[PDB]
Amino acid sequence: MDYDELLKYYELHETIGTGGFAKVKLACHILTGEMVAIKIMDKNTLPRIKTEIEALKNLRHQHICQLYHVLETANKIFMVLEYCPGGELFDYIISQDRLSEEETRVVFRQIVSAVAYVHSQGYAHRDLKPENLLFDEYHKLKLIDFGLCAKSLAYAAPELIQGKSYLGSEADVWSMGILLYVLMCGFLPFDDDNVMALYKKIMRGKYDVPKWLSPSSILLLQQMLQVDPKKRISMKNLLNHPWIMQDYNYPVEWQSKNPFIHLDDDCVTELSVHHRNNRQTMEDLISLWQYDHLTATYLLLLAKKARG
Ligand SMILES: CN1CCN(c2ccc(-n3cc(-c4ccncc4OCC4CCNCC4)cn3)cc2)CC1
Repeated sequence: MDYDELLKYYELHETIGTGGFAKVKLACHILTGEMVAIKIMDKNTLPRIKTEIEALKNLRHQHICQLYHVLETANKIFMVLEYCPGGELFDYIISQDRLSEEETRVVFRQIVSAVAYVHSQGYAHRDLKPENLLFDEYHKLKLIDFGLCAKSLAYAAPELIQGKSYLGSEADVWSMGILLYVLMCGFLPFDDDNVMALYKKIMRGKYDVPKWLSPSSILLLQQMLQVDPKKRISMKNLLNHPWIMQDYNYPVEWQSKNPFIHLDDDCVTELSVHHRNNRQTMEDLISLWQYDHLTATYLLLLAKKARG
């Protein structure tokens, strides 16, 4: 009976192809009709799951794939998440071969927005890579997989691989430098079929600079891809970096537009018809954010309203 509780709230669709600790099944939320993605972990096949749940309960942002609902049985943990049908950024880059500087900037400012917010909340992602960024129905990016977060070798900073002490924020800035390179080049700056030769290339920090990269793109890459973590650009300076500001003229908006405090009156009203609470009781219950079916219903109604 591992799916009994889940089936009270969701109608299951197909399992999508994945690789790792979890299966991902598509589904729709019965009450709202909204599509969701459900990450399913078999308990006896645990810390990584608990770290991701704790982080996502505390993080809420326009560029972070939203946690709606956590369910647990003796054999499984279910995480109901924001539906991102546009696929991985990794597959998008390959489909385009490489992105122009302009399209890279569109995508990269969204990554900076999410990561700056994560650091502002006291976390470091630690596994930034294009497989961990999914496009939603509005072609906007959503950061996933917070299982390795703190309070993949090709993207790992030299100090992280070496098992040396490090600051999660500096490791994230390095990984963002690798991401920036892959967006504009369509291939990794450090790559090798042999793990030891890749390890050597990362520690050396030397990479090819293709002819299509602009001088400003090259300079930003130099500021992020510094082997010495103390020489890496800070997240604060990345927000208004000249390359980042080119064609925008305003720093990256990293602050969350998705609140914990403010509730949407229309969604509280819609939700209330399914319950037997007075309005104050209903708002107080939603404000507890237990990530139960109530949390899921409220956030999915907010997603439904946002579509217009
Ligand atoms: C017909 N057409 C097919 C594609 N389809 C769709 C695919 C995926 C998703 N989706 C997945 C997540 C998700 C969230 C958090 N952590 C991991 C996740 O997925 C990991 C997979 C691993 C393999 N590569 C894709 C991403 C959120 N939405 C939503 C919709 C829409 C309908």
